[PDB]
Amino acid sequence: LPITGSMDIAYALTSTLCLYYPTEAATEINDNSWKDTLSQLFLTKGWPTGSVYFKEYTNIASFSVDPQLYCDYNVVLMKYDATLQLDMSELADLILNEWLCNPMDITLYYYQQTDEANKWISMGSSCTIKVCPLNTQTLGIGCLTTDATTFEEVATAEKLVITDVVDGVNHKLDVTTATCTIRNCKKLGPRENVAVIQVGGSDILDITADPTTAPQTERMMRINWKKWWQVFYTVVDYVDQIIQVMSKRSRSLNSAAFYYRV
Amino acid sequence: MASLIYRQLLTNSYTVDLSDEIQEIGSLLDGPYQPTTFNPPVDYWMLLAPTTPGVIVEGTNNTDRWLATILIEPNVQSENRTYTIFGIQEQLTVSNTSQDQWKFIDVVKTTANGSIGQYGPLLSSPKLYAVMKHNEKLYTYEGQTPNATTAHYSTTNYDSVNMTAFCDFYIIPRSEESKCTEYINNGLPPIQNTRNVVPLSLTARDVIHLWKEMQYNRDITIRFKFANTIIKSGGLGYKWSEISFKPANYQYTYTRDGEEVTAHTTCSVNGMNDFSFNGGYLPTDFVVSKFEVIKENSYVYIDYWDDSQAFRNVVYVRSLAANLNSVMCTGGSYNFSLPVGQWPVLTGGAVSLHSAGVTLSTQFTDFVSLNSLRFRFRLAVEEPHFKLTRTRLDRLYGLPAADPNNGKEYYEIAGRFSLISLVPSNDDYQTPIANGELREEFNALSQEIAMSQLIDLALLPLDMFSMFSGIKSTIDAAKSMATNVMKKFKKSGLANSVSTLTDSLSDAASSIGSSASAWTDSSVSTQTSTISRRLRLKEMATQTEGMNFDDISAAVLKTKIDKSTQISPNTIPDIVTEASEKFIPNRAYRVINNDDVFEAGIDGKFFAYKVDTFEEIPFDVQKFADLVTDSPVISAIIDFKTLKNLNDNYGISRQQAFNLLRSDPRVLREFINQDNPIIRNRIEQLIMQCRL
Amino acid sequence: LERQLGELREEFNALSQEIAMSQLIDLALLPLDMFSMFSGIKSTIDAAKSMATNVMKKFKKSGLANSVSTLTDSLSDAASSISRGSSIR
Amino acid sequence: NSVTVRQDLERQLGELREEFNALSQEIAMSQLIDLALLPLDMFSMFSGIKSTIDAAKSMATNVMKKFKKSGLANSVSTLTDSLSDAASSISRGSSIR
Amino acid sequence: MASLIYRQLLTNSYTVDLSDEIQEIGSTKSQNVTINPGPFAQTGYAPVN
Amino acid sequence: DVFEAGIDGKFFAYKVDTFEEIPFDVQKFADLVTDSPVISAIIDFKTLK
Repeated sequence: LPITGSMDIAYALTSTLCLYYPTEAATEINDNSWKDTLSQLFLTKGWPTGSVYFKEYTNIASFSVDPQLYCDYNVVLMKYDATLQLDMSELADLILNEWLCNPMDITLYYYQQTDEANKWISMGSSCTIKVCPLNTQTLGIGCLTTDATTFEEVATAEKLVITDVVDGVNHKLDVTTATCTIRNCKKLGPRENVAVIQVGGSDILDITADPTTAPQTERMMRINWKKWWQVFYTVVDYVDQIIQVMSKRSRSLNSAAFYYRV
Repeated sequence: MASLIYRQLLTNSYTVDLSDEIQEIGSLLDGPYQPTTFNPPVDYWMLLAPTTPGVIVEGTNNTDRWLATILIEPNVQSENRTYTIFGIQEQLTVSNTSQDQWKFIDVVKTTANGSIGQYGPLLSSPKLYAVMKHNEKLYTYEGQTPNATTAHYSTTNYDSVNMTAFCDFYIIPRSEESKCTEYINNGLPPIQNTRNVVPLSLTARDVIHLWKEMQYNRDITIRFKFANTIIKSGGLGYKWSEISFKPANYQYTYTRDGEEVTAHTTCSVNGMNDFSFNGGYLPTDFVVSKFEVIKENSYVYIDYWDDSQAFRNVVYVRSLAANLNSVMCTGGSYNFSLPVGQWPVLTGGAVSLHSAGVTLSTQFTDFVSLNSLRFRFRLAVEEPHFKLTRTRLDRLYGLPAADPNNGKEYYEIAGRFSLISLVPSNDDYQTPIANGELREEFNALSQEIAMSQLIDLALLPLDMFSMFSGIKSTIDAAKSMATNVMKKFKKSGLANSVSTLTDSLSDAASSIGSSASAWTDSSVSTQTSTISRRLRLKEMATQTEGMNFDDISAAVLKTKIDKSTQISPNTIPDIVTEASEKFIPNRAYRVINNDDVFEAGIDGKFFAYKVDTFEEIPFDVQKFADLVTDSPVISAIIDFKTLKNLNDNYGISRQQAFNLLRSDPRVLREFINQDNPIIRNRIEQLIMQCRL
Repeated sequence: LERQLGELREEFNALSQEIAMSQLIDLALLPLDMFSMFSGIKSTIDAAKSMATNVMKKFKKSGLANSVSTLTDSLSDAASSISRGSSIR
Repeated sequence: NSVTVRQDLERQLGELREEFNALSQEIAMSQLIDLALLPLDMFSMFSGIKSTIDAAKSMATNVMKKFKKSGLANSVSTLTDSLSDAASSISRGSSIR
Repeated sequence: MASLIYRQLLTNSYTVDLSDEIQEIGSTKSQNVTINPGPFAQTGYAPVN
Repeated sequence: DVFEAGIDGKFFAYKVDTFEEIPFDVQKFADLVTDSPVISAIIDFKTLK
């Protein structure tokens, strides 16, 4: 129900932090107690021991598979790629926003979209998603309704794709679901659990499927590097600002993800 | 207002006869079958589909005349052809002077080994024959189309003959001779209208056909093919005749998560086209009679059955839907082999089948009947052309009959089908896994209805759609639900009274009142009873205000429908028609004229009085006659006696009596909620009288 | 087809005098429908087809119909044109 | 006989909504009330669009089928149902208000 | 008065089913469509050895 | 005694000669509206006043 307060009156941490990290960082660090020293640092900042976790993913291609997010505060570090701007952006969207959705099945149904905030998610080892349009008597356009090869392509054996096609028209899809999963998902709103930091060059990042709006939100940030330790130290001795740019969760509940506190 | 429904039940009678017309055109063939030897059963036509060149049927008394029928390809000179006729190979000299149609010769041997004569020459395109051997006479057809009458012969034992058909047949009742003949002189009726579409044995012992709602959403891959018919033609094979589409049956086997499915499915197309490679009238030159190629204006039908814990419930069907997918039918190329020269190639062939709905049907097994499903599909052309090599046609699209199986052992369609089915259970469990009184029912259930709610319902006019949405059953029947109800209503006795009054009024334009109307058609009792019985049409004629009796009638009827459920989905019309007439025969009508009120009832009670005091005043017939002719009429839901009682027992307003005369419902329900035994008395007396 | 029309014309031109007027009014009181305008007809023959709809096939092309459509079209025109000035006198 | 070119995809609901909302500008009032008094009819519904053609025949029937499916029919039927149940001497339980 | 268009779109609604059956039964009993050859006969190369 | 109500949640009640309000019961309203010929209100009580 609606609320009430007053402006004439003024006002006179123990949660859990998530620091994911990529590999090449680790293989360049050359230490195993690095975690422990960093932890001692945070402890000097007062955040108690064990309140911090560390996770290592092999590469962006894999790590994009069903990302887990198990702190009420999540910060993801992302490398740069000279050609993988698009998939970096797909991950950026998947982790930056909250997706409420349903599991599909292309082999038995015709699907569609209804709103500018509805897209199709394709996650797995490798997917080649092909779409073929339909009319109001169920005959395709420029693709034949029995051939996979005539269909149009949007992704081939990619790890992840967030595709968008014209709403309001039924389609046929091509993929071997023996290789990955497909979710028809609506963007419920902004997700505040995650701050993404690009370690390197130019912020390609675009977090919405419109050319008219390309917002540089306060969560998609950028820093350059030659030695990872300085990066981690920027991460830590700025952690108050990083935590102030983000906020706690906002959503009631997703489909039962793991959440970890101590 | 509440009775406007009746006017609706009377308006669209015309629409009725359309559907019957639709039913009339909806109104089939019994067959075909695998040919057998038998006895023509009493009073049945044997209709015969001839394609194989030559003899068809033998008929012998074994002592008396022996008759046979032979079909003959065109373009055949005088040649002594050999045929096993009557069971013996005989040579007979036959030509075919016809070069535009096919010949039919009736082979008559007055004895077993006597002389043989050719009779009944028939020059036919439709390729059809028919026989009857009944009523002490032999009816076999003569005269070319369309004058394909039947001639009559007579010889003993009209009741024990064997018929030996070397062509497939159909059984027909006598009563449809007009169809029979019109079948013969107009052509094959559509193969889809047939009962035993696929070639099969002659078994005919199969079936011909509270609550709970169960869903069945399952996944099928139908496997189907096409079945060919190659009938060559005359000469030395220098002309083929036809290559067309015959109904096809075929089984297969697959999985549904372990529980494995064995299924039988059948294909049949409808509406193909007949091209031609019209060669020369010359004897020896390649020509076609008809090429069979389907166009996207035609259709295809697949008929499906198996057994399943799910599928065998499909008789009482609430809803049926399909969301199947479209599949390519790639054509094979027909090899020709002409007696000489290079052979032509009928190459190509490409189409696609697409989903356009589904209903229920009744396939036939070699031994049994099947609760089968009918998936109807539309077509789409596909790029790879048909080509007709060494010959004069290119750039064709569609499906040829060359090799629709194309070596493909079958075609498949993988999709989903959704069934909402009903099942009878006496409670909320014990669910099955397969498959007069009503008068007293209404009369009993009546005794508990409410009064205020009754009139409340009568204030919302009942109309066509808002009548029967309170009841739902098999979607097959409800397609004709208001249809059949009106079908009977147009034969209601009340409608007949409407017709009498109508034609009478018409005849008026060329008694009691001051001028002969149609309405002024101890004695005063009789004249009044006449007027009162006759008046009941004015309400149906929308000449009322407030409510009328028949409004309450429609109300109680709808209630009787909703509360009980023992009735049949097929029994509504009877009930509504009966209730329209029989209910409330003791009705009263009142009419007002400037402080002069008159009330006449069917039974013979008549009253007249003033506004304020309601004093008993004698009745003048001439006043009633000048009055009730034109001005609106008022349904005396309240009579004069309960009105006088209401007067003596309670103070009444000017508003009160004034509106009560016109009987607004408002003041009525008002008295009711005030809990007065008198208006409740009157209303309940109205209602409890409603017995069938 | 025109010929039966002319015969009926001659017939109607002489049955305008042998009609009654009082009963005429008292008839005009009651409302007519498809059911009482052509289903009480003393022509009792089969093939009595959709006399209503066959009537409709000719009625849907008579001048009154196109005129009614023109009237509705006018009323529509009235509701759109303000960006063009009142063009109807 | 020709390879059949395809249909034309009917204009989507959304821009349709926007454009009809747009046409609300040039609406006159006096004419609107005058028209609203007049009763139209089935014949007077469709006989003003490309005034007369068989093209898209039975359009009336199409509108009818799509119209019985909308919520309005559910609402009227449910109202009829509630009234009927009342006539059935409703069990006036604990939750009805 | 104008709202008649809405009320009656319920009123006559039953009619739809006819067309469906029409769209069904019409698709059932289609007559065989026929070709009629033109003023031209097709007798190309003759039977040739 | 004229009783107006809407879907917006506004309701009023007044005398037809001079248009000021008297106290309003929901029960009076409903028990009247159930049957009475409802005249749909273009010029609402706001615009009427």
